[PDB]
Parts: sequence; C-alpha cells; structure tokens
Amino acid sequence: SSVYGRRIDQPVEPLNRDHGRAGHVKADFYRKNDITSIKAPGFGHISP
Amino acid sequence: MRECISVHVGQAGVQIGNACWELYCLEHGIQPDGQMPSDKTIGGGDDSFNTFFSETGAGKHVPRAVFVDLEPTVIDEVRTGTYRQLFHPEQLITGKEDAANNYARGHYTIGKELIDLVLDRIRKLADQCTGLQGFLIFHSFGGGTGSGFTSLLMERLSVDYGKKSKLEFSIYPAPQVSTAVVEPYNSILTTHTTLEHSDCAFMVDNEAIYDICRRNLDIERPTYTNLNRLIGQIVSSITASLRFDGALNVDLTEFQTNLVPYPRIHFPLATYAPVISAEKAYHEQLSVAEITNACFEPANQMVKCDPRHGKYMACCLLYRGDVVPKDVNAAIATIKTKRTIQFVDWCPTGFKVGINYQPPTVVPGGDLAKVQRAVCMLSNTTAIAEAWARLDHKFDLMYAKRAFVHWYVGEGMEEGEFSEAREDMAALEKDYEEVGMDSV
Amino acid sequence: MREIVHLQAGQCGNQIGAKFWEVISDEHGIDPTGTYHGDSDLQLERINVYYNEATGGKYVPRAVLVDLEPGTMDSVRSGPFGQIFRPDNFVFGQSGAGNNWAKGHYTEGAELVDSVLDVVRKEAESCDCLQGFQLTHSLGGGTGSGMGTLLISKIREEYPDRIMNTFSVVPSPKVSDTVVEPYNATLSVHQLVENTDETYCIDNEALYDICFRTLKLTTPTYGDLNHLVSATMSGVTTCLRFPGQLNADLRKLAVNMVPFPRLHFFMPGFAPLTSRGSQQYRALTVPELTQQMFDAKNMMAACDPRHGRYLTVAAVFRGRMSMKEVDEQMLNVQNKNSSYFVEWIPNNVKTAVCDIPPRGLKMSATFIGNSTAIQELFKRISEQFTAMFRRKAFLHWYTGEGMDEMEFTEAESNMNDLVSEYQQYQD
Amino acid sequence: MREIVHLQAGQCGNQIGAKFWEVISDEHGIDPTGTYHGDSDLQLERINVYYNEATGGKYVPRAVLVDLEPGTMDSVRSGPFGQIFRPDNFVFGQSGAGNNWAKGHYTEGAELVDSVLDVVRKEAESCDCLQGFQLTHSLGGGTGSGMGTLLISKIREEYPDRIMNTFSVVPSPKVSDTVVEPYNATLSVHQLVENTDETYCIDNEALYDICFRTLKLTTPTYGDLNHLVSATMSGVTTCLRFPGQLNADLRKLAVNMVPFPRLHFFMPGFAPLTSRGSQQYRALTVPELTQQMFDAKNMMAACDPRHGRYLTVAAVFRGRMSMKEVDEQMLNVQNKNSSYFVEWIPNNVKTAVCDIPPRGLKMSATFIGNSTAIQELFKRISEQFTAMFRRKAFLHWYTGEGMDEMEFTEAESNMNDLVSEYQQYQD
Amino acid sequence: AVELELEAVIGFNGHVPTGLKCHPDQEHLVYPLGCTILIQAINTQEQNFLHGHGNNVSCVAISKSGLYIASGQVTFMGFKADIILWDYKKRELMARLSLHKGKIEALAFSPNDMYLVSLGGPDDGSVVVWSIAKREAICGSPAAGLNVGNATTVIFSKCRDEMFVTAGNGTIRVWELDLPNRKIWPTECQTGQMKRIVMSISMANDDSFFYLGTTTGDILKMNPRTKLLADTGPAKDKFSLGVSAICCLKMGGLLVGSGDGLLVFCKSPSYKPIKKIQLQGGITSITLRGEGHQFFVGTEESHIYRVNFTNFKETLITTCHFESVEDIVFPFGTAELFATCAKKDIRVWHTLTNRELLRITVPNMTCHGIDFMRDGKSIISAWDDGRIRAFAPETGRLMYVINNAHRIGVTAIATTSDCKRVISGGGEGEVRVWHIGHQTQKLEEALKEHKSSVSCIRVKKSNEECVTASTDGTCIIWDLVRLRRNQMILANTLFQCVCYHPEEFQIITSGTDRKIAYWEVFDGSVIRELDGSLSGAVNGMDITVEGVHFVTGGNDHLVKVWDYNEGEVTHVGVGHSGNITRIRISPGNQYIVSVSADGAILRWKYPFP
Ligand SMILES: Nc1nc2c(ncn2[C@@H]2O[C@H](COP(=O)(O)OP(=O)(O)OP(=O)(O)O)[C@@H](O)[C@H]2O)c(=O)[nH]1
Ligand SMILES: Nc1nc2c(ncn2[C@@H]2O[C@H](COP(=O)(O)OP(=O)(O)O)[C@@H](O)[C@H]2O)c(=O)[nH]1
Ligand SMILES: Nc1nc2c(ncn2[C@@H]2O[C@H](COP(=O)(O)OP(=O)(O)O)[C@@H](O)[C@H]2O)c(=O)[nH]1
Ligand SMILES: [Mg+2]
Repeated sequence: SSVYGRRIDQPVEPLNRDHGRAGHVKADFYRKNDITSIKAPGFGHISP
Repeated sequence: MRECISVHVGQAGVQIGNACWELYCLEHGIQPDGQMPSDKTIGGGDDSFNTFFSETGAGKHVPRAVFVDLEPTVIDEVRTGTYRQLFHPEQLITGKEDAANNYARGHYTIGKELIDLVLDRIRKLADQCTGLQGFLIFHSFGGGTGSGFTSLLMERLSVDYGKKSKLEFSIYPAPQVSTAVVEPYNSILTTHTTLEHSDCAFMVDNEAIYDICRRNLDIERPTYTNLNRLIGQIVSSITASLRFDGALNVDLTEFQTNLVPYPRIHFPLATYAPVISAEKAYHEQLSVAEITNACFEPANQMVKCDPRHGKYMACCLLYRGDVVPKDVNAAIATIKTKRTIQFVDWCPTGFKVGINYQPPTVVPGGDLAKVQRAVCMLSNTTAIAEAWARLDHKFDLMYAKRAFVHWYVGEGMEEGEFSEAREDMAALEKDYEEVGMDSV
Repeated sequence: MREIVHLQAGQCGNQIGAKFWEVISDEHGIDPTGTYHGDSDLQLERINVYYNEATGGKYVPRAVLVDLEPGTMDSVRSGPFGQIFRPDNFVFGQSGAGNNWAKGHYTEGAELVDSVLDVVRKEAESCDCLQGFQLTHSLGGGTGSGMGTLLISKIREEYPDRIMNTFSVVPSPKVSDTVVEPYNATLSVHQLVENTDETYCIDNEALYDICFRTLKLTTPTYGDLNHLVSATMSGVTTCLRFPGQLNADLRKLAVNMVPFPRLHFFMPGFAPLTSRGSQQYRALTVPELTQQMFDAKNMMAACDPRHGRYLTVAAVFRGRMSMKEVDEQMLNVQNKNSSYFVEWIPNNVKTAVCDIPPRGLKMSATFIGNSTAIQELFKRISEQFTAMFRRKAFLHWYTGEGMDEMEFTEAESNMNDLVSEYQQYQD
Repeated sequence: MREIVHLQAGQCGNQIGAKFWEVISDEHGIDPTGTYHGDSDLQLERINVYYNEATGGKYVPRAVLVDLEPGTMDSVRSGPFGQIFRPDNFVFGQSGAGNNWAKGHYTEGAELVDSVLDVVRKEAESCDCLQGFQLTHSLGGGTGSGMGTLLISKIREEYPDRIMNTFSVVPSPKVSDTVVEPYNATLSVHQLVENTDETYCIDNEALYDICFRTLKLTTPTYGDLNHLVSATMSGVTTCLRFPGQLNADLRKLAVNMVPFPRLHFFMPGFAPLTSRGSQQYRALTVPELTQQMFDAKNMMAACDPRHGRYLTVAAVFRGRMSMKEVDEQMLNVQNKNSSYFVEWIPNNVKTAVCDIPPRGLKMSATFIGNSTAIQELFKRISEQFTAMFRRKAFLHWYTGEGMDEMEFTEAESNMNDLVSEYQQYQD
Repeated sequence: AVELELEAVIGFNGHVPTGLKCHPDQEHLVYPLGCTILIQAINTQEQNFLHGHGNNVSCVAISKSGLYIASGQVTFMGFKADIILWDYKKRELMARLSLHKGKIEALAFSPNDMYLVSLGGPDDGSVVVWSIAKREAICGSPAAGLNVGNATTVIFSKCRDEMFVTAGNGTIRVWELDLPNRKIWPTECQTGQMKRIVMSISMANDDSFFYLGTTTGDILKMNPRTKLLADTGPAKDKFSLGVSAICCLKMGGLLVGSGDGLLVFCKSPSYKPIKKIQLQGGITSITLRGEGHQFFVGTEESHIYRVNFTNFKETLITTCHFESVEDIVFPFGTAELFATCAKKDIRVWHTLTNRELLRITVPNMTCHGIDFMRDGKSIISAWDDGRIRAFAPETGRLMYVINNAHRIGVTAIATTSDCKRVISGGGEGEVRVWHIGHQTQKLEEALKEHKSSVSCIRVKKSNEECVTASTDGTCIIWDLVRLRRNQMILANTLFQCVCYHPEEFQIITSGTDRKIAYWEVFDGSVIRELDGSLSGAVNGMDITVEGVHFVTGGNDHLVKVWDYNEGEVTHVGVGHSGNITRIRISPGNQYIVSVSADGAILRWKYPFP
C-alpha cells in the first residue's frame, strides 16, 4: 500500500496550469471593505 | 465551481480512494504534506481544488472525503502512510470488530456503533460547503462494510440530505473469479438500497480490468493498484468539468437526466478509451475516431457484459484534452451507422457529448501513457442484465440448500429480508427486459 | 432613439453574445476597456443602439447576462472583450438548469426571473423609444431554453409593442449533444411561436458545412462557429446604426417577413465567405454576392431551400453599392427561378443597402428568409418527441419539479399546428 | 448663523457621531488637528454651524459626548479624528447602563444628566441663533434608549421652539444583538413622539443589506455602516452650510414633511451609492439618482416601501444640476407611481439643490420620506413586546431601580396608537 | 531621422509617495516623471531616461547597492500592473514581473539585493515576494485582514526575512519569510486602542524600532521584536495634514515632514521640534545623500529642495508644474521667456537657465489657454470658469477679467497684432470677438457655428481673418474684418491644432486621425495627407516664420521635426512620457519646446534655419 506515492518526487510531466477554472466573478466584482465611491481620491490617486 | 464530498467505505473503497486522492492532489498541485507550492495570489487564483479540497488559511488544502472501514488495518495504513498529513484524523473513522464478510454485522449489529460518528462528519463537510452537488461514495458489492455499512449510509443520507445526487461508485463481483465464498449473498441483499436512494450506480468488476491491463496495457501479473488507477481516471472526467473548463461543460446533475431514462434504470457502465502503455504509445496515432471507437468495443469495457447482445438507451461521451468538436461529431456520425451497436427506438437522439480542455495528468509510476485526447464513456445498456443474472443463478443455488445462513440470521437480521431481496432482483431484471422492447 | 438591449441567456447564448459583442465592438470601435480609439465619426453617432454611456467616454454594453450556473459568467469575464460589461447585469444563480426545461422555468428560474426582470426594467427606461429586445439562446439545453422562454413571455406582457426578436440555436439534424434536447426544443417554441416577432433559427450542422465546404477550415472551434452568427446579428441591425441609401430597421424587416402572424421562423445567411486559399481567385462584385447568399450551401440553418417554397426574402446589403444591380440580381433570382418562390405574393424582395461595410470586407449581405422548409426543422423535433413520449422517457426528471402530462400534448399540438401552417402554403 | 448642537449617547451613538465628525471635517475642510485647510471659501463661510473657534484658529466641534461607561469614550478620543473634540465635552459616568431603560432614566443615567445638560446650555448659548439639536441614540439598550431620551425631554422643556432631530438605530428583527431590545424600544418611543420634530430611524438590517447587494462588500464592518448614516445626516443640513439654487434649512423640510402633529417618523437614504467594481462602468446623472432613491435597496430603515404609501417625501440634492430635470423626475415618480403616494396632498415631493456636493463626487442627493409603512417597523417591536410582557419576562431587572408595570402598559398603548395614526392615513 | 539633442528637463511627479531618491554613489537624483523615471545628475546638467511602462508610474525603489532600480505603474481596473526592474549602470529592462491587478502603492528591496516586496492595489491588495536573482515570484498572501482595510506601504529591515506593511486603515503587521515552505507569516502589532491612518515608514539603522507618520500628526514608534508600541507622537502641538514622509537618521533622530511643508528634525522621546523650516507644498519624499548631511526634500506641488543638516538652509533646485500643462507660447521677438500653463498656475521661465520668474495662481481653477499681446503689456489667459483673465507681465496683477465670456469654459484664445482684439474659443463651440479698450472690455460679435468645442485659434500676420480648429470636424476661416465666415473646411477627424503657413495661402491641420493635411484657404480642398505617428493622435504643431519647417507632437509622446515642401520626416523623439499637448517654435529659430500631459517642459536644439 506504500506503492501509492513513491515516485511523486520524480515528476514526469511539468503540469500545464493554463486551462483552469479560476474564479473571477466572485473575486473581481465583490470588494472587501472601503466604501471608496463616496470617498475622496486622497493620497496617491494617480490616474491612467 | 461547486463541491462534492466522497464517502469511501470498505477496504476496497479506501484503496480505490488511495489511488483516487493520489491523482486528485496531483491534478491541482497539492503535495502529500497537504500544501500547495504556489499560493492563491500567484496564479490568478485557481479555485479548481474546491470540488475536492478546502482551504484552511495556511494553505493546508483538505480532502473533502470520509474514509470509513469498520476494521482497523486498511485505515491505519493511511494514518501511517505518505498521505498522513494530507487527511484529517477525524475524517478517518474506523472501528474495532470486522464485518467478517457479513451483511448483518455491517447494517444491524456492528454498523450501528459508528453510524453516529460518520453522519456527524458528513454534516461538518456539508455545512462549510456552499454548492454541494453529489455524494461520490466508493465501495465494493462483494464484502463486508462495502456491502453493509454503505446501505445504512444510503438510508441515512436520504433522510438527512434528501435530493443531493447520491451517486455511487461500486465494484461488482466478477463472473468466474471471486475473492469470497459468501459474495452472492451480500451482493444482492445490498442492492435494495442501490435501487432505492441512489441516483446513478456506476459499475466495475475486477475481472474485466485485469484483461484491459494485460491486452492494452501490456503488463502480466497485475496487482490491485493498477486496477484502482483506472477507477481514478474514471472520476477525473466525471469531475473534470466541475474542476476544469471546457467547450461543453457538463455538471454532475447533467449526468443523471442525460443517463437515467426511468427512475428504476440508473445503472451505468464506465469505459476509458485511450488506455494504452507507453511502448505502444509511440505506435498508435490516437486522434479522435479510434478512441470514440474504443469505448464502443468489447475488449476495452470495464464490466464483463457485452453491449452487442443488448441495446443502448443512453450514452454520455466525455472528452478531455485537445478534442475538437468537428472530430467528435464525425466520430459520432460514423459510429451511429454501425449495425452491431444498437440503440433502442425510444432514444432517437443518441449521445451526450462533453468536451473538456484539461488533458489527463499521468501518475508517476502509473501504467497509463499520457494521451492528449481522452474519452471516459458512461453507457447505459440492457446488457447489464446478464451481469445481474449470473450472480442470480449463483445465489439461487446456494440459498435453496439454506447454506451460510446461520452466520447471517444470528447477527441481528431476519430471515424474511432474504426473500425480499430475492423478489426485488426479479423486479429489476423484469424492468430491464421491459424497457428494451421496441413497441411496434 | 432606436434602442436594442441584448438578453443573452444560457451557456450557448453567453458564448455567442461574447462573440457578438466583439464584432460590434470592432465595428463601432470599442477597446477591451470600453473606450473609443476608432477612426471615424461616422462610427459613434449611433452607438446608442447597443451601447450605454459612462463617464470619460466609457460606452458600456446594453446586455443583461443571465445563466443559472455561475460558470459561464466566468468565461465571459475572462474572455478578451469581457472587461466592458457592467457588473450589475451579471445575474447568475446557484444550481444549474441540468438541461432540464422546468428546472430552468418553473422551479429555479422562477426565483431568478424576478431578479433578471428588474435589470431589464432598468435598461428599458433609459430609452426614449426602445425598438425591442434580442435574446440569444439555444433550444437544445436548459436555462437557455427554459429560463430564456420564461423571459420572453414575461417581457411580452411588460412591453407589448416592442420588437421581440430571438437569435435561437435550434437542434441540429444528426449531431446530438444532449439526449434531453427533443423535449427542451418542443416546450420552447410552444412559448416562442405566440410571444415572439422574429425567431431567427440557427442550427449547428449547417454551420459545420459552411466552415468546411465553403470556408475550408480543417479544425474549426466554437469561436468560428459563433463568428458567422455574430456577423449575421451585426447584419440585421445595420441600417439602424450606420447610414444607408435604402434603410430598414427591425420592424421594417418584421412587417415584410411575417405574412401570417404565427409564421415567423427565419433562416440566417452570410454572403461573402471566402476560403483562405481561394480568396484571390474571386471577384468582389454584387453578382456573386447575391448568388452565394441564395446558394443552399451557405445556408446557416439545416433546411434545404430546394425542399420547399420561399415566401419572404431579405438582402440587407452593406457597402457602397449601385442600386441597379440589387434590383437586377434579385429580379434574376425571382424570374429565372420562378419555382422556389410563392406565386401568391407578387414580388418577394426586401433589398436594403447600407453604406458602411463590415471591417475588411468591402461588400456584404444578410440573408433572412421565411421559407416553408422550416417545417423540416419542426417535423424532426416532432417525430423524436412522439417516439420518446410514446413510452414515458426522462419524465421523472420532468414532473418532479412540478408539471403535468397535459402540457406535453399542448406543447406538441402547437408543433404540428405550426408545421401544418407551413404545409398549407407549401403547395 | 443657524447653529446645530450635536448630542451623542451610547456606544452606537458615539460611533456613528464620530463618523459624522469625519465627513463634516472633509466637506468643511478641517484637518485631524482642527486647522482649516479646505480650498473653497464656501466652506469657511459657514464653519459656525457645526463647529466653534478656539485659540490659534483650531476649529472645534459643537458636540457633547456622553456615555455611562468610558469604553467608547476612549475609542472616539483615540481615533483618527479624535483630537478635534473638546477635552471637557467628554463627560461620562463610570458605572454602566447594563441594558435597561431604567439605568439611564430613573437611576445612574439621572445623575449625569445634571452635568451633561450644563454643557448643552453652554454650547447652545455660544450660538448666535441656534437652529436645533440632533442626537444619535440606539433605541435598543442603555444610554441611548434611556438617558438619551431623558436628555430629549429636558432640552425640549428648556428650548421648546428650537427643533429636535433624532437619528435613531431602531432594533431590527433578524439582526439581533441584545435580548431586551424589545423592552427598550417600546419605552423609548413614548418620549420620541411628543418631544421630537423629526425621528430618522436607521436600523442595522438595511445597512447590512446595502453593503451586500448595492455596495457589494464581502465583509462590512461597523465603520462603513455609519458612513452611510453620516452621509444622510450631512444631507439634510447641507443647505444650512453651503449655498444653493434652492436652499432648504432644517425647518423647511419639517414644515413640508410633517402632515399631522405627531406623524414624524422618517426613513433615510442616499442617492449615489455604487460599488468600486461598478463605479466606472456607470454614469452619474439626475435621472439615475432619482431611481436609486425611490426603491427598497437604499432605504436604510429596513421597511418595504411598496407595502404602504408615502405621505410626504423630500429629496435634498447636492451638485451642479439643472432645475428642470430635477423637478421633472420628481414629477415623473409621482405620475408613474400614483398609488405609492397619498392623494389628499397634491404634490408629495420636495426639491432642494445645494450647488456644492460632498468631496469626491460632483453630484449626490438624500432621500427622506414619511412612508405610512413605518408602522411595520413598529408592529414588530410590539409583537416582540407582547410576547415578552405576557409572562413578565426579563422585567425584574426593570422594577429594581424603581419602575411600575403600569409604565410598561402605557408605553405599549402609546406605541400602538402610533401604529394607529399611520394606519388611518393609508388611503 | 537624425536625433537633435535633448537639453534640460523641467518636471517631477510629486503626487507619488516616496519619490525623489539619491542612489548611494551620491552623484545623481532619481525621480518619476510620467511612465518614465529620470536620472538627473547632481552638480551637472546631464540627465538620462529610463523608458518602458504603459501608464503613469506610481512607485520607485532603489537598492542599497544602487545596482537595481524598480518601479510600478497604474492601469485600468481589471488589468495587470507591471513591476519593471532595471540596472542603474546600463539603464535597460531586466524584468516585467506582472502579478498585481489594478495598480501599485509601494516597493521596497531586501537589504542585500535578492527580494522585492511590491504591495499593489486598492482593488487587488495582496503582498507578494519577488526574486532579484530568478526574476520570479516566491511567496504570496493578502496584505490586510478582512476586518480592517487596505495597506499602501512596505519596508524591509536589517535582515532579509522581515517585511513590514502599514495601512490607511491600521494593518501594522510584521511579517517573516519562510522560503522552504514558500509562505509568509504575519503578526499584527498591538497598539492599544489607537486606530490610526498612516502613510509613511522609516526604520533605524541598527534595526531597533520602526517609525510611522500618521494622518493625525503623530509619530508612532513600535517594536518589531516584541510587536508592540514604544512611543506616541507630539502630545500637544501636533502636525498638520498628516505626516506623509519620515526618514530615520543614523542617530536616534528623524526628519519628520507634513502635508504643509513643516519639515522638522526631532528626537525620539518627546517628538518635539528642534529646528523648523516651512516648505512650500506637502512633503512627499525625504531622501538622504548617504551620510545625511545634505537631505533633499521633495514636495507634491513639485519642488525639489536641498537642505544642509548643520544649518537647515534650503535651496530650491527644481520647480515643476504639479498638474497637466497645456499651451506653451513665446513673447514676440525674444525667445528667452516661456508661458508654461497648467491647472492652478501660470508661469514664466528663463530659457537658458530654467528658473521661474513669475507664478500666477488662480485657486482651484484650470486654464486651457494662454497668449501674449504684441505690446508685451498683458498675458492673456483662458480659464475653465469662463472668464478671460488678463494678468500683467510683471507683478502679476489682474488688469481686467471678462466675466461670463463663454458658457462651458474658454478653451482656445489668441490676440491680434493691433492689441485691440482678443479672439476667443469655447467648449460649447462659440467664437467670441472682444474689444480691449483702455477702460472697457466689451463684446463685438458672437460667431456660432461649431457644434462641439473650439480647440485652437490662429491669427494671420496682418489681421483680417482667423482660423478656428474645432472638435466636431470643422475648421472655419472666419472673416475678422467683416465679422463673418469665409470657409467651411470639413473632415472626419476631431481637430486639435491648426496653423497658418507664412505667405498665407494654405493652412496645416492636425487631429485624431493622424492625417496631417495641408488645407487651402481658398475653396477649402485637400492638398496633401501625411501620416502622423502610427501610434495615436497629434496634439499640436508650429510652423516656422520662414515656412520651411513645421514641428509636430501628439499622443505619441514624441516631438517630430517635419520640413514643409516635401512631406519627408526628420523625426527625433525619445522625449518625455506623457501626452504632448502643444509645441512652439522659438521666435529666434533656436529652440523647440513641447509640453505634456504630465508636467514636463522639454527643450530641443532646433536645426534647419
Ligand atoms: N476496485 C477494487 N476492489 C477491491 C479491491 N480490493 C478488494 N476489492 C473488492 O472488495 C471485496 C472485499 O472488499 P471489502 O468489501 O472492502 O471488504 P471489507 O470492507 O474489508 O469487509 P470486512 O473486512 O468484513 O469489514 C472483494 O471481493 C473485491 O472484489 C481493490 O483494491 N480495488
Ligand atoms: N454555436 C454554438 N453552439 C453552442 C456553443 N456552446 C454550446 N452550443 C450548443 O448548445 C447545445 C447545448 O446547449 P447547452 O450548453 O446545454 O445550453 P444550456 O442549457 O445553457 O446549458 C449543444 O448542442 C451545442 O452544440 C457555442 O459556443 N456556439
Ligand atoms: N450601525 C451601527 N450600529 C451599531 C454600532 N455600534 C452598535 N450598534 C448597534 O447598537 C446596538 C447595541 O446598542 P448599545 O451599545 O447597547 O447602546 P448603549 O447601551 O446606549 O451603549 C446593537 O444592536 C448594534 O446593532 C455601529 O458602529 N454602527
Ligand atoms: Mg476490511
């Protein structure tokens, strides 16, 4: 039963981490806490 | 992305889960310590683990699983193995006395001693889940708790969790080879709960897998580890769209209504197509047609039941890797026009195609050569009825002389349930021969 | 003035609408960041018809993105032109429709319909006169079909004098990607024949031929299979955002393509489709432009026009064109081929040129026909329903969420009654 | 030359009030120490309304800070804006009002009244012509429920003609943090009906809801909840401190929004509330401030406004806006929602514009209205009272500092008459 | 396309925190000026350019070795910012290091150069650890708790495992680096009940205590070895608008700044001022010339100072426009005076040695126009209010103001050579014609054709007509003597500059389509169509007074030398990073000067007499 996971430190394939399921609607829509919309631009608000 | 826990019961179920969770953590990137070497910040956070893993804050990703076996030998080897930091100690629930290849002390006598602790621990995973889709329960139909304790789970999870897609990955016993003597009894006495609160009962017998490993994979003298690596790649297309993107994303609720025509008929097969070894992997081209053809072939199937002497009724075809849709629908067209592969008249449609974009990751030390275009087929045919019928003959022979019964009834089980499981199987066999007549 | 918001629904609708909002954004001129760095001012003046406005020249798409599972919302946002859509229109759910029509309509779509209708009821009152709503969906699946048609009926009651056109993906002939597809299509057009003005019918196998036997692309993806539909969708609303010699908006097509009010299932078609090798060996003059669009191969709905009459005719031409030829060629299509045209309407032509062509191509057209070969599309969904309804199949996942066996006969009655109308006039 | 005395009582009152002193010090240009450094002279021209003057031109707030514990006293003092406050206006007890309307009104609260009211007399007589008094008190608990209402009664007996505004956090039914909050509210209402001209009720249930479905914040904290409350508080006093096209002091929106002599429980709300995620993908115009006002989302007094009719609503706007489109939208909301306003008043909407907006934006507005649905905010506490007063539950604490049960019965009766008078004027 | 020469640069972006820096070789300054970062030489006019970056840079981080210089830009939300490493010795890009979405606030290097901390984003704030050896990421974690807010500052220590962040919401957290497990471990520092807003960090030279400068005007000194507070700031007489710059010396002292310019050298226990000198503008950067005898202070109203420690005597060595600068124009005849014209300010400068002689500030107001009357007795200005203010050339007094001139601002303006008429453009698209009397400033006619807005007025050499470029695609030759039009020049471009060719028969037009085109004054027909710059649009031109060379600059941040008769290109650029707004040939044909979207005044030695 130790044969499950002996050669795990000899990787045969570098993993192609490109076609994932990275969550963007839960992480780019919802802000944490600032209420920035009715806050002044303040210190360091360099705009493009 | 949503979640699904996996309740492994039996010596078989946790050893299948040994090969499964080895593949699972490799696909995402979790090391045996339980930590990912890249952080969620580095990578544009990839919540592909969420279907089978759960973060704690220090990067300690967690198998969303509950290993249970009532005898303490096969569970202590994963608290002392290389994957001992990955699992949780409360998740690895174990008992003192064996089920001793007996249904009665899996469901009635010994199984009641740990039915409380597991149902609490299913609650712990279910509460922190937000999108829990299905219970992926791993067991074998030919032993103790895999025949026993899983039946008490199936009843309790339906009263507690209701409609939550109680899938079931299962190991049927083989026509000729068998590792038990009492195996016909506990393989039809537990299928009550299988044709009850369980919505899709995936089927594999051990015998067919040995033949695949010999012919295709070119290893003689195969052990039980290579037989479990095939099952792990079966899940990894069933749970590929829940973890990785694709052209036709296919959910776990999609599987049921695309494969169960009638509420009684819920028993699919499983077949992995491009399952060849590396030396004969330079050799074949392996584009799309030969693997669409591969699952549709007798000597690639994972259950000893030939689809030619039967009629297909539902077949979802799940693809991974570099699969292009035109290559599928041409391969769909060329195999829908073959006489030996028969589809019943009330399914004019055919197949449910699922295309995924993640090629299968190879297990280091595993047999399976990498394939950049893979197929995992979940069929549904009337030909499974001969697989139910061979143990029916075997049960009826060693029950008419009332053999091996005093172990059963003298352990908290009534004699009447034996006759109830007898008439119950006759009903399901009558249902499968009924659903496959062409009404004209 | 004239306004069109875009109700993309389902997996397929969000993928096509993603492709659709790209081909508008390189026509009207929109960066991934929603800013104009285009060329002409003959390109902004009617950007209202599809795009709203924010501060600093920040044209925002007028589209309500809705899908029951939250997965396709991720794919649209992570797409190339996904940084333009406003993050209030994204109305997703928790549990997917399962490609189950009532799982999308009566039991999880019922708690999302009252939320997606609010968002439509915000982008409808910022309009002086909204023409109508375009809904991109698929009749094969779930939330595209079930939830999508639920939006159609609710909207048709809320706004009853607006152009409800739907860009539909109706089931393909031989290719099948869902075994639940016969029921989902049948229930959808039971709600689509009576509550929609222009159902444009787009197959899949028809486009599979166009990208092979016309375009010669060995390995085509779904992006190329949505670019042809997106080029069509740009084509219909062209004399509505860009100037033209003879103009034609959505109603002017609608009044000229629906003889009888039930009869409104149309057939898209894009004319200038050249293979890459066979591109320099073809003159770009109006005679080939009219030929290819009427040719049965470049016919993106798998219903051969030679198997039926062809009641009403479109040519929404684009580019700088001479009006004699679009009167000569369309006459030549009619007079020479005096068999595949109905004798009971005198002249079936709705030629209408624009002035601005699509990007690149200096010439274009958009084929929108109300043929009666449409019945072949709805006979096949009528023979595989009855085959599957004969012995009650997959209905335990249809009645459990709460429906009746009565509605299946009513849905299927509306099928053959629709087909009988196209067969009444087929003669 | 019309000044305001800002009282604050309780942990909630001291936290919201200190948040108010941050947003006024930004609009009036006061640095954390107290020196004027705002650019516009329109800020210094009315620095007298909420502030005073000191040595070296260090502007000091006209606030009296009172609590029976030095717990939130030290939090306000040791804050970002905590040195502006006067070091003697921090007047406090030490014992503690363990939640009881007794422990602010008939005991330990009643020994600190004679000290805090000297500060009130000193500040109110440093004003040339004081406009009125505003108080932030939580209706559920100790200091706010009790001693705060006791302070209201004393000031009303002394200054009877100056107005009395109260911004009150009424206890919410779902979000509950104390178990005796039904008891405290019913005893606080009775001394808020006869001794108050405007009661702005701001419960915590809506404030959480706005920070989840409008501001789209994953983890709101107590800081930004009070910033919504402070925005409204600096929305009704803005035409007392800044010029405008149509000015409106704190008495003008009292004579035009209090129909009948009691009838004064109002519901606040802010217009330009957006997520940072949306922000850029959206324009800021007068016909969309009015939609964001007249709804359920931005009504921080959680109470369904569609289940009742508005008696009188006002809207105090702030920005560079034209007086037609403001009055046009106020007209349109009355016509298209003619069943949401009473008919015995011809015009139900009051308009005010204040030129200078808050810092940051170029446009804002405030929404306060006399909805007759506010009885729903008063039925629930009555339901939570009668199902807690029937079996004499949690009352032995109350009859320990001296309180008969007859005071309890009359307070419930008065609060039920408050529901009655709003119920009479539905139609 | 022969490069001319780039002599002299005015410009500094002081709005960034921790800007102006001096590398430990003590011979060149480093400061950001757009999406570029300059290297100005101490005691030498020599100055070089670090190219790269797409949008405006917000960060600089130079190493204790001096070998590595890093930076970080802002971008549109949802897009990924780029942290660009450099080598000071060879000034060339060596890393792009793109992880942070939104933008960046702060960067700091490891003591010995092998890691970079680049905390980035009010939208995507998450602290990361870079590698200066592998040019690649190592660790990563959210930089602030979910209960607290967001962090905008970083610093390292005297051991390369500590990395410290403060916040505008109080996230004082001393992290520790754990390479083998590739993770960081935070520890929030207890400070009692003192929740504050802080924007500057400096540490002692012997790694004792880190020092904070809060918004309250309070120096917070805390321990990184016990994770606790040590000493609060001034008890009474606290600072102004919050301490925006702290620089701990090698002693037990600290140079504390302010939002007003009150640079104070104070000791540790009392934080009480010892020597005070008031600077103009809020202090945004306090650097040290190594040993600390000559510390250079930068301010947000961009003025680089030079203070000697042992006397605290200043020297203003750099003065810049702190906002976007539009319209450079020269006085008639002489070429040694500028008109550098921006938001909140109007300035003049001496050309040979860049040094301002008059600053004219009209509060919080913007001037889109400037012009010099021919007599040299009034600097005519066009402000955003809608008032044509005419200031005096010396002193700076307002001679007259034309109240309510145009409705939506006065954009483009030009005087006449007779010093009697000021032709005025507008953002509503109106051309007004005013009469400048000795005591009255009246209106003569309101000529209204242009729909959108007017962009550039130009008047001919002997006054009878004027051309008015406009943003709606029209350029009208209005007849100035008879108060009418003469032409209807039309095109599909938003015009942004027009110029009169000497021997007036044709006008040269610019705009957004980059289709620099000669247009005739008779019949208004197309003459040529040159292609401008292949990247963006063209804002600004100037034709020489001999009609042989017209210079060109645009959104393409780049000055372009073009001769007239043939349309060939004698392109130079490699100038300033920021959208070139206007450009003007010197009257003596000796320099060409361009302004930009970020405040920058460039001079180039004009070839081609
Ligand atoms: N797929 C698979 N099946 C296995 C494996 N090992 C055993 N089995 C099957 O499992 C059956 C017996 O295993 P279990 O059901 O787990 O027996 P058990 O749970 O240990 O029963 P008790 O010891 O009485 O508690 C055998 O008949 C085999 O067919 C395995 O490694 N993989
Ligand atoms: N043209 C086109 N068709 C698509 C696309 N994605 C899916 N489909 C078709 O849609 C059908 C299934 O629709 P489905 O994805 O289940 O819709 P759903 O109900 O929203 O999930 C399949 O037959 C596909 O051929 C796409 O991007 N373009
Ligand atoms: N919105 C908001 N509500 C608060 C805040 N602090 C306390 N509360 C509310 O006040 C209630 C408790 O009031 P309490 O502290 O007992 O009042 P006190 O006894 O007079 O000090 C709780 O239900 C909270 O919801 C705050 O900062 N913001
Ligand atoms: Mg065992």
